[PDB]
Amino acid sequence: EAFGESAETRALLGRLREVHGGGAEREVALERFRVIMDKYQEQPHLLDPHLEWMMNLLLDIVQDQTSPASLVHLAFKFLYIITKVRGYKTFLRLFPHEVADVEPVLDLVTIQNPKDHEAWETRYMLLLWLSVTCLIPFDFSRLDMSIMDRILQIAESYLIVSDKARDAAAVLVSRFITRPDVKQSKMAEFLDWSLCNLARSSFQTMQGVITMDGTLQALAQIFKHGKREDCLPYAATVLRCLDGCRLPESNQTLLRKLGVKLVQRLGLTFLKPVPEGVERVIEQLLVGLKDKDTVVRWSAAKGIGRMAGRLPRALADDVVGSVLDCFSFQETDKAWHGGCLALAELGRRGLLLPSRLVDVVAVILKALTYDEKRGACSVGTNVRDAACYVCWAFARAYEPQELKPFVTAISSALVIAAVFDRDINCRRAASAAFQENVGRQGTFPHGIDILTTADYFAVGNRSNCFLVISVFIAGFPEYTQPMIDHLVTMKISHWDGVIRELAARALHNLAQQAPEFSATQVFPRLLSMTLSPDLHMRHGSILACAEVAYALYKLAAQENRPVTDHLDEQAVQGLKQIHQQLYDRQLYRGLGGQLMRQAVCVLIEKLSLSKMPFRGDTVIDGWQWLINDTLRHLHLISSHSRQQMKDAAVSALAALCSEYYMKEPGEADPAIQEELITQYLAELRNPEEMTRCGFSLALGALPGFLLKGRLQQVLTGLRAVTHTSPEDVSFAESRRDGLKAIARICQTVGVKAGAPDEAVCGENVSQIYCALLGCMDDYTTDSRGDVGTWVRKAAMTSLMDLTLLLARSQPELIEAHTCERIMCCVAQQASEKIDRFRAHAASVFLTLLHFDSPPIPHVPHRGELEKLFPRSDVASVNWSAPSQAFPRITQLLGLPTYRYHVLLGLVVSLGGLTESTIRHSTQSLFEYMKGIQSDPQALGSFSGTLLQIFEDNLLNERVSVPLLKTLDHVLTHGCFDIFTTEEDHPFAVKLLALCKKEIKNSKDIQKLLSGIAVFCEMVQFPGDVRRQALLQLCLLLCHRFPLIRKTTASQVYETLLTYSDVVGADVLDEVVTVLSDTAWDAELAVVREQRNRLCDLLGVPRP
Amino acid sequence: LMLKNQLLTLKIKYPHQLDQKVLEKQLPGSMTIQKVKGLLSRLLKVPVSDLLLSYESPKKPGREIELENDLKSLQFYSVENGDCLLVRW
Amino acid sequence: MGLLTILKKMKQKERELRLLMLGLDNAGKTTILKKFNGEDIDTISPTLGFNIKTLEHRGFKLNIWDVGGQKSLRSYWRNYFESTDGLIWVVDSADRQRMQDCQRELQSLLVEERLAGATLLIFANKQDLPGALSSNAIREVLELDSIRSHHWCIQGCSAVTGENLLPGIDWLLDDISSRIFTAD
Amino acid sequence: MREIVHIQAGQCGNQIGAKFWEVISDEHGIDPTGTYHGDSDLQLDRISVYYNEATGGKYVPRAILVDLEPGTMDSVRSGPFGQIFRPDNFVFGQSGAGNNWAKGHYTEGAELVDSVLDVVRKEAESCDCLQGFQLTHSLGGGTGSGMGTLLISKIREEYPDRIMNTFSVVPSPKVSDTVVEPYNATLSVHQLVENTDETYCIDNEALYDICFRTLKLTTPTYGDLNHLVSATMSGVTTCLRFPGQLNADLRKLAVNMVPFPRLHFFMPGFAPLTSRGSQQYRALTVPELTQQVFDAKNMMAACDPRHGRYLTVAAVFRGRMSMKEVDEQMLNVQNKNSSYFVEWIPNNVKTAVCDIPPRGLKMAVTFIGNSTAIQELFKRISEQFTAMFRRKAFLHWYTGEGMDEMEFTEAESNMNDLVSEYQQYQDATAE
Ligand SMILES: Nc1nc2c(ncn2[C@@H]2O[C@H](COP(=O)(O)OP(=O)(O)OP(=O)(O)O)[C@@H](O)[C@H]2O)c(=O)[nH]1
Ligand SMILES: Nc1nc2c(ncn2[C@@H]2O[C@H](COP(=O)(O)OP(=O)(O)OP(=O)(O)O)[C@@H](O)[C@H]2O)c(=O)[nH]1
Ligand SMILES: [Mg+2]
Ligand SMILES: [Mg+2]
Repeated sequence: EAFGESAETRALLGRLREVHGGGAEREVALERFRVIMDKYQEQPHLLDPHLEWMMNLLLDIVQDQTSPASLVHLAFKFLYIITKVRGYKTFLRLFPHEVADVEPVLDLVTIQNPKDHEAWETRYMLLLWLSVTCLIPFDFSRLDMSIMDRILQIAESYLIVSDKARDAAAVLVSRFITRPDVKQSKMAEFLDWSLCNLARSSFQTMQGVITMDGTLQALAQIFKHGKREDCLPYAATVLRCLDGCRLPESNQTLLRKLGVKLVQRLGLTFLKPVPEGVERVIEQLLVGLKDKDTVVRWSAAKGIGRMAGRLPRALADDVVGSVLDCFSFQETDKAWHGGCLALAELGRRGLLLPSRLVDVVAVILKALTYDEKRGACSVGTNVRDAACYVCWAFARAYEPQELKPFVTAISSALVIAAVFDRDINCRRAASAAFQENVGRQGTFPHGIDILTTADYFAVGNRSNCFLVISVFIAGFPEYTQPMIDHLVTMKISHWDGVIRELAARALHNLAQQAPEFSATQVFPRLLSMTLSPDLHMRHGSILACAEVAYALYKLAAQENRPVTDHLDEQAVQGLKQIHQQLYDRQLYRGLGGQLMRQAVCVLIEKLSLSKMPFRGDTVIDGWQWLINDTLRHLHLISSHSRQQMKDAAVSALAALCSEYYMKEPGEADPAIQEELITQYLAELRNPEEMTRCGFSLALGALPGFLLKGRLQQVLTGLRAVTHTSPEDVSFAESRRDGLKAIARICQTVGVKAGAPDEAVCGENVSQIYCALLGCMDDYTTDSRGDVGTWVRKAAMTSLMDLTLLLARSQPELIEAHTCERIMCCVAQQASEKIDRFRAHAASVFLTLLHFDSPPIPHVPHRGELEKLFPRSDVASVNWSAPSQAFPRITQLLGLPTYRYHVLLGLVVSLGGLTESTIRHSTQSLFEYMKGIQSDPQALGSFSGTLLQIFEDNLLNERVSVPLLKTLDHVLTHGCFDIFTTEEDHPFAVKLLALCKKEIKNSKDIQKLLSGIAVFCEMVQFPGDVRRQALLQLCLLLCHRFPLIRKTTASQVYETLLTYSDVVGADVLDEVVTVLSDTAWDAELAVVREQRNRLCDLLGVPRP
Repeated sequence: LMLKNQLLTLKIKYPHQLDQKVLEKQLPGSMTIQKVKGLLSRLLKVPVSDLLLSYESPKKPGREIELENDLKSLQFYSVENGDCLLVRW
Repeated sequence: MGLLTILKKMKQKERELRLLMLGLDNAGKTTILKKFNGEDIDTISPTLGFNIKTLEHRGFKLNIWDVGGQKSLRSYWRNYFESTDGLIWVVDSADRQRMQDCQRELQSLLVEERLAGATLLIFANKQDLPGALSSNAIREVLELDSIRSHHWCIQGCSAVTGENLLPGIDWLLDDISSRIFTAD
Repeated sequence: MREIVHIQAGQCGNQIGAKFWEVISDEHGIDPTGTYHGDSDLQLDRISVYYNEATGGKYVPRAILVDLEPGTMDSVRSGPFGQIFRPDNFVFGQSGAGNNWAKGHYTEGAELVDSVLDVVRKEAESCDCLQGFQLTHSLGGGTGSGMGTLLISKIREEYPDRIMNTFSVVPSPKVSDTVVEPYNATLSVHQLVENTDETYCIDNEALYDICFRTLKLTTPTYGDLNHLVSATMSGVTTCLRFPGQLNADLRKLAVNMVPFPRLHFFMPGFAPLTSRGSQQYRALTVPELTQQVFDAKNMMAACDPRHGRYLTVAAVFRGRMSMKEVDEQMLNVQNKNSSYFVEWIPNNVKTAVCDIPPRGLKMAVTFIGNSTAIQELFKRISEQFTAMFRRKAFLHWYTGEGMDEMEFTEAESNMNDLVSEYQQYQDATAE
């Protein structure tokens, strides 16, 4: 990458004098400059070679003797932007530094007003420029109020401001007093002034706090950029005065930070490159280490490290001991973080002694996994980051010969932290520390193998760190038992279900590498941990026990062995008392019990897939009772976790019925089969909707061998339960789940001729298709909304689930009329307005039309459909987008077969409620009609089908108002121009007759306005149609709604101004004058005379 | 209030055809852009699909704001009385 | 605050590097500095002040600070010993009437506490001038073996032809890069 | 005494926050110094909800200024009401996400959130009856939106039983030029639909159109768009900072205007559209204001409430008018037979009156609705997001940094489900 905005920025800088004149262009130029210069805020070094000329174009204008104030202000603003983008420390070196630029910049700073919050940037960069010019080797006496006095006054004026000029003033003070001739003249006075300001300021006053911050920053900068043999005499009094400021007991973070900086600089100055006062600073830093803010603790650790880097060995050992003392259990996380930061700062320089490694290492073992649940969320992320930083610094702190014994306690600690953590920053820090340790020492086992897999990018994905990377790292013997131990003693006892599931899946994936360890030392503990008071622990103890059992069953399945080959009689015995010791402790009660409902369920499916020896025991009955209780009391569960629990229970019941419930191959116990279906179908009439849905899903998930001899009963039950009964009209989810169960049954039973009461055949498919077609038509509505759509989709997925079945087995059963109706319904659904449902219908149609195994028989217009829907234009076509769906779906109207349902479905999106959808549908309709606007046959057929759809959908407000709006939009465009030639046209008289009865006695302003617009647009047709339209308009003008009257008058005026042949020459002017001088929203008594006169003028009869 | 306190008197122009003169028409304020487009199509015998309308007020000479959405009204675009209406096709 | 923020700052500080080239007037400091970057050396006037030159060599962004060698300026060189990683000392070989003085200024610089931790680099200029004491002869007149607290390495060069300048640059960049990983 | 902790993120967020703070300080009798110089008792009534009493009877804003670039922080600190703010609440770095949401949510965001949480807790401790948090940011960058979503997720793990307001600002291709902007306006929605109670959408395309057409400005700027956002914010927080018959604070306002848990995107408005220059304008009436506030031209979002069903509506008046008049006018507006009958105005429309009017005007009204028309805006971003997600061009910057395809697919599915629910509720009717 390089500076691409070279010429652009050059031109923007050159065009400056002709921009500051106004205010709008100036703001635009400033915004453009900021947007161009902020792009290099992450890689500012790119501006290094292009920073020499740019500045040269911004300073020459400032030094001009004929430049206005606005120009120099804009130049200073641009300079401040460049400085706050690159860096003042790396940008002030290029500024002028001769002895002839000291009075032009010092005297220039005396022309600025500290109370001008508009041109304030000028008062900031200039102090920095003065500090820059103060670096000349010449003296000030040769140039001569003096310059030093003015500089000191300016510094003692900007150090007490709450604007950004405080930092520049402090920098100038630090760069000025630290001069040869300025040290032995102006220094003690400034120190006394700062001491007085510190002893005269407060933390409660807003001005006092600013003054304290400024003076503290000035003192810190002076001590940092000052001499050691000159600041020591006054350091004693400075520390004595600072001790009384009571900064530690203040409510300000900046004040405490500056105090810590000033006290660690004083301590550093006291020592040489132990005198009195060092212990004071040491104890002050040790006390400040326990701060709440992160910056204060970081500064304290940095100061402690810098002090230890110059003190004797005994002092360093004492400091290390004091830092380690801040790790007891009684301390807080802040103290641990401070201690870790101090240890890292000490190890970065190499000051810790080997004798301490016996303890510090231990402190790390408890620091890389700090997790203390504090209410909702836990803490310890910053602690883990500090521990990772300490481990990274240890790579260079000690030597490999000294860390050798701690190579498995540091290489296994880094591996567990960089793979099984919850934050990405901590994992990345651990990975960086591991890489640094491998590159420096290189003693960890398989360092390159861990660095190649766990890369900087691969570690970001947490889901991958618990499956691919975890197993790859655990493949070695040195990471097999510790990983599982940590997962069982930490990750499994988390406070988040997602973390628990991730840890369970990781343990499952890792068990394949150590079957023995995961069945002799891991199972006994997790089997006993399921009886703890905690719920999440028991939830993570049931999940861990279910995953290990599944893994052992799979491992056995490889050797054609059982899962008991790994689990002893004590394991299976304890895995059979899980659902019994919960029911005994009423654990399933409460919302906490809902967690145990999602746990035991997972334990029923897994154990049901391993073929455990539980057939013929009370445990099966207990599991069945628990599943029934969970499926019945579904209304007592939150809607969030309602579908997941239902699906889990259904899967568990299916697995149980497929495994345990099986007397002989291809048969089942008649008693249990008769007992189940009985209640399963009796509960399908449960007034509760959740129970009905659960029982329907349970019935739909039963195997095929259990449905033998009783399939017709379940079929008729599911057919009778999915109906719009008068008592259950708003039961959409019930019918949805019933259709889903019917589809699942039809898919699982398959096809078999001569077997109606066992599988699907020609004696029930006709009753299955009829019910599907009946359930398809559903447009229920309630306060919630158009929930009926939720069922419609479920119908589509069913029609396909069966079409692909019979087509693959006995395709002759698929009739022609049934397939035609199904295709028409699919087209109508695809012609809808909703994006999701439209896309689903389009996908279903593309899958039904692009099935070739065998193709499905009887598809109206197969070749035309295939030509209009190529195979390549399937994934690229975005059916969800109306723009990429309407012009591609409107083409179906050309086919005679796909002309009624397609038009009926398109009428709702043409006259819908969305602005984007209506526009796209209208554009598509116009584009489609432009191609069939010449041949009268096409227009006649379109008018006929539209009239039929409107006449078969009258007073169904769902379709009357959309159809009227579509008619109005089509008439406004003028798609019936050829019909306007002859008088009394068939489509011009039928539509008029329909519209009058449709809005007749209407109390809706929504359908009244549509009818008024239709009547106003229908006036183009000459003959009796125009007379009837005018009569109806004059009749409805006297409505009881002033809004309707005024809207009708406006529409009449519009349609009269549009069509000129509607009224004569000497009558149109009078009609317009009458309409313009009349109140169509006042008392109807006066409007009656105007209406009568208008009727007499236009010839409309007088009712 | 009398159906004459809403009509906005606008003068129509034809940059493409300069031979035509100027016509000043009073159009309702709440008249949708689709109705105006249909009226212009029926008048100039130009299809509605090939029409582009723009409004330009006298207070801001040189400006030309396009009218894309056809469902909105003239009052939505801040069309005051005495604004020029340019038509392009 | 972690490794994602601390390592990003340490890598940038290691790339940058500062070098303070001190010496008496008529030695050849400005000429050598101009020859390093490759510029004209036909007109070089006395530097009445101080100049900064940013260069890029082997990826090491260097900032050479050239200060005048006048006596009046000797009382102000203390304002350039901040974060100084190296000290270049140019010694005139074709002038034996002032070599001893060059030793004096060389003894006080090493005594400074701020200049500690740096590396000394002596350059015997004007070795193309007849009567220019060799680098072996200059190695004893300035007492180089006596120094021990700081590193050093004499290497004669020339400001005209520009030879032995870059050879000494690599040795200087390698000595600082050897201790940049761990100071102690 | 319910206190409110204000938070700012991003350049635009900090700008609008400072503008709103200055506006309210200029209307509650508070001067830059931080001393109260008023002429009424309606100002220091709910002033503890937006300020804290310090030594000397001074009132201090409870705003936390957070960013990743120091330029904006310094510009806001050196402004008119900069010294009144707490310098100890100015959190900011030197890099910045860089317009990338991954770098502003994971790379640099997590490094500064640890310190921002300390200031958040310190500010929430002084609050007697904590009411929640109100963030002000945008949805067109990486720093602002990323840090906002991170703080919201952190405030939902530390302050779960607390109100969370988000005055997000949707970007516009008209104002910005970056190509990844749609992404920043997509993933954030996932976080703003799952970790939020109220979300006042502020379209940057509607404001630009209003400035170009209504105000008739030659070249609208960010100061013209920040004058409108500040006015909308001041009008929305009218009942929260002043008494009245409508005593709905943050929580009560969410309990009275959030009819659904997931659907809670509002569409504020402002009838008296005042420019950034002058503010003198004729004193409008009650019916005129009620008719002009419901117009789509006076809306902050690029949506038409007429094309959609209304959920909850609220109107707050601030001028020399009566609440009796406000109720007589409302009753007339909802009667077909009356001459003053208009549409797009259901019966569920609350009413309120403010004794203290806005600066520069004598009579004003602020409308806050929740019609389904807001969905039209979401789709406007979908066509700009998925169109690129199918190619996965700039997805590497997010994947290699932390994100994954799973998060993008989940966000897309959530947006699709929200759009479907909106379209379904659009046709909600019961009899
Ligand atoms: N013959 C010869 N002359 C040289 C050589 N190097 C420098 N000179 C000349 O020595 C004179 C002084 O060189 P400068 O570089 O200006 O001196 P300086 O040591 O920087 O002195 P100050 O300006 O006092 O700091 C000039 O005439 C140079 O051209 C060299 O290698 N050979
Ligand atoms: N209305 C309005 N939008 C603004 C303003 N400033 C910036 N924006 C918009 O903010 C969006 C994102 O830019 P910023 O908010 O400045 O970015 P940030 O949040 O600081 O993020 P980074 O660039 O990653 O540092 C863009 O769409 C801008 O148009 C403003 O003053 N007003
Ligand atoms: Mg020189
Ligand atoms: Mg930014």
